[PDB]
Amino acid sequence: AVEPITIADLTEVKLDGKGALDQLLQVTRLHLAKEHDAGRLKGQEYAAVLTGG
Amino acid sequence: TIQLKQVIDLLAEGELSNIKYVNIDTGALVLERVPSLIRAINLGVLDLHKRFLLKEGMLKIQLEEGRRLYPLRPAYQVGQKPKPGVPQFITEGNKLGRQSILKIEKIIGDNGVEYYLNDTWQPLNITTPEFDVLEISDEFYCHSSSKTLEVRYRRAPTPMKICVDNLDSWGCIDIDLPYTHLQALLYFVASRCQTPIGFMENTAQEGFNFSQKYEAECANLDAQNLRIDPVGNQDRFTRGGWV
Repeated sequence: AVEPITIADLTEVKLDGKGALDQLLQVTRLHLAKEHDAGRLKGQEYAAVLTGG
Repeated sequence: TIQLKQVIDLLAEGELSNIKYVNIDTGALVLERVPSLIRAINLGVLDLHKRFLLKEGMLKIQLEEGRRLYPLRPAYQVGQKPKPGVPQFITEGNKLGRQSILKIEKIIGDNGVEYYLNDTWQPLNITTPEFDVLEISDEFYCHSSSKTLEVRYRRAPTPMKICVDNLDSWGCIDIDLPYTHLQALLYFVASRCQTPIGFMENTAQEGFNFSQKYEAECANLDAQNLRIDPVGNQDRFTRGGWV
């Protein structure tokens, strides 16, 4: 009953992977994308927030 | 000199998009604070009519000997409501409203003569004691030879009456302005609405910025000379002597 948690479990290198880091980044991207689609973000705060986070 | 209210609101969407007046946060669509928007727009129109002429009107007063004060109010004007205590002596001219007389400018008799306004000690002087009333001295009756008067004055339009049933359309209302002063009116309204909102460094200055842009636009209109401007060329050669 010992499943070894590995780097693949944390994150595989692909952008669309299923790693925890990957999916957290994806949900952050979705929230920012909706914010930009509404008239509330320019295309530069989008990058600033992500890089900070 | 008219504009559909619809176009005005659609454009003011592009500058009130930050705030409550016109937008749900989701699916930005106009709310129903349209009454307050209209009440602001009317004030803006009045201010523009103050700054530039854009209009002028005319009356026709039928004199009555022995009278001292002639008020120009919408109860004495023909076609208005005939209040019993007053005789309706204003017999012709643009329909009078609450804000129509910004300033009386010219008084012309039936003979073509031109009387003097607030020029003390002049031969036949006419005095305005209360900015909307003509005080006519007895010497005028002594040497008048005129049975009627024609008055000209700076006008401001009478705003259309909105109604709770009229909340259906609100798009058939017509603001009374040339399109130039429309471009200016946008900045006026935006400044007034955006002033009392915001607590961040750059968001606390939008009202001030819009006021600055409004002043700049008014100056540009003055420079381009898009308003009425009479310029006088007297004769001076028919008095008999200057030739």
